[PDB]
Amino acid sequence: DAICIYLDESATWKDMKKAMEILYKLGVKKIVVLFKYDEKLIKVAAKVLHDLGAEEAIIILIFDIDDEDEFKKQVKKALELMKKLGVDHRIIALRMTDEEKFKKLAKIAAELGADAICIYLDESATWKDMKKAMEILYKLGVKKIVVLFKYDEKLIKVAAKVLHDLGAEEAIIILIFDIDDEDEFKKQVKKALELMKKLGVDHRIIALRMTDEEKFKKLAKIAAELGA
Repeated sequence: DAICIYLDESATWKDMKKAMEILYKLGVKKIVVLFKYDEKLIKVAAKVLHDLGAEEAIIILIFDIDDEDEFKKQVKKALELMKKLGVDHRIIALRMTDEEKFKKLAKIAAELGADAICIYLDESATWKDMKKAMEILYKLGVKKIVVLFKYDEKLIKVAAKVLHDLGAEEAIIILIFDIDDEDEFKKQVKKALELMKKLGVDHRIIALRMTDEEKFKKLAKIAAELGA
């Protein structure tokens, strides 16, 4: 499928731009980018994607706001900027935590015009939290459910079963991998893709942390040759 660039929070916008050109060069049509809401990062992603001309790209914005009106405030500002910039596919990522908190926040993002909603599970999340989050998004009637987590075989099988149970045909799984150990990275990515294809996950994205240009190019090559 596609490849998502995850910005290392120690990465800069020049790091981001270089990761995008590398994927373009490798022949990746769907270049997805993932970061915590950042006005400057949104503007750079939009210009680079326009320069490359891959209007089949996606910006995924991570929000982590306690406050409910600060959330609406920021999600509105984010979506309107992305609208100015002609970003056709904008997704708002929400971490799970409180069940009621998750529902009101997803509702707010859906109201403001978020194209899809993404479930971002942090390492404090269980598979039971994931299932509940997915059921809440389905109940709300959101079009495309997206789930984003660190590579985990249980979470993959659970996610695949819940989507099949809800009938969520448009849903997407995005997996984040550790990168320091390149051998393990190759093994885990290989395994992830095989297992997701056995379970009929049709829309799966491999996410790569952007660190060093030399490192990123290695990982992206590996992921592409394996089938991402």
